[PDB]
Amino acid sequence: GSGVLMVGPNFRVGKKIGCGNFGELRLGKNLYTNEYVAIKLEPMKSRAPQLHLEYRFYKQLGSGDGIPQVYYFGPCGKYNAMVLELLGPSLEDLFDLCDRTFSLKTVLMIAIQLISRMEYVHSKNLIYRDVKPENFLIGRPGNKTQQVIHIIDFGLAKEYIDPETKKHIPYREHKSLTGTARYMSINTHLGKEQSRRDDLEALGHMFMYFLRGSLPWQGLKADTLKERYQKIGDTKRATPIEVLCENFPEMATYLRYVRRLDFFEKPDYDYLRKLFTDLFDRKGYMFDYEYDWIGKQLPTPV
Ligand SMILES: COc1cnc(COc2ccc(F)c(F)c2)cc1-c1cc2c([nH]1)CCNC2=O
Repeated sequence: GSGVLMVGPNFRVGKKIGCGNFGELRLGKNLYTNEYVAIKLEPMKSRAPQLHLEYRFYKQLGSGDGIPQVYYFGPCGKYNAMVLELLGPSLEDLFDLCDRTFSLKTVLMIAIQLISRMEYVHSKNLIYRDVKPENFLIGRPGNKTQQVIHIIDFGLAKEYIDPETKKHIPYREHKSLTGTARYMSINTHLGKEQSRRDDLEALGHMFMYFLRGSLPWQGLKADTLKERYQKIGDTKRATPIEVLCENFPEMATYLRYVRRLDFFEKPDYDYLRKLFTDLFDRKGYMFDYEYDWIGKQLPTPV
């Protein structure tokens, strides 16, 4: 017939964008509004579905600061598709663009926003569980949120507050490891159920990754994922916070605070934000959204 893929009544499906995926993320256009969007695709033949309830997570998160807007969820040929707001490049893309190292001012502007971002997710009874530079995207040049750090991909998310009982999920171990090893909390490595603290510790590992240029357990390889996970975990436990965060006292304080959080414990997000805003003010920085990548040549979907 037409040979063109449509999602819903108005979404024309475009070229696939980004790296990785393998066809799962495509540029799209809302023909009714003449606006571009991002379209996430999942083969209806999938072994491990995630799309539909991620969509539900996007709904639960509702409209929120730094949360991409979701417009549609529906069948598209042999895929299920989720149409959402198109954003800009990820922190990982930007990191490469900035020669794999961010200034403290940039990391703090990022950290302050992400603690709030994670607190928001947590306020909706969800724990993220997929912290990494690739899942944090800036907005688009012009759609006035380009300086806002957004959080995407809630495929590994989980409700940590049982909706009926209204109780925190029970503690338990023997959870299989799947997340990204480089940033995961030490407890995640131990096979323990993840909770709020774990999202915050992963953020800490990522902040240090940005500040140092790399993490000390980063190049560990093994004959089995399980073994790699075990080596990385061993090195994380074997690297003293004071050493990992040398030259960044606030980061060391942030990190050991979260590392010491109890499984059920609500993090003191205000306390964590203040560690960074006080530092920010002390260094004489001004929160003006002028990241290290500002002025560089940024990548694009279109
Ligand atoms: C909110 O959904 C998105 C919205 N906008 C963009 C930006 O697309 C770009 C592509 C190339 C550019 F060079 C670029 F600058 C931007 C990306 C996403 C996105 C969502 C997901 C992923 N990516 C990969 C993993 N799982 C996801 O759920």
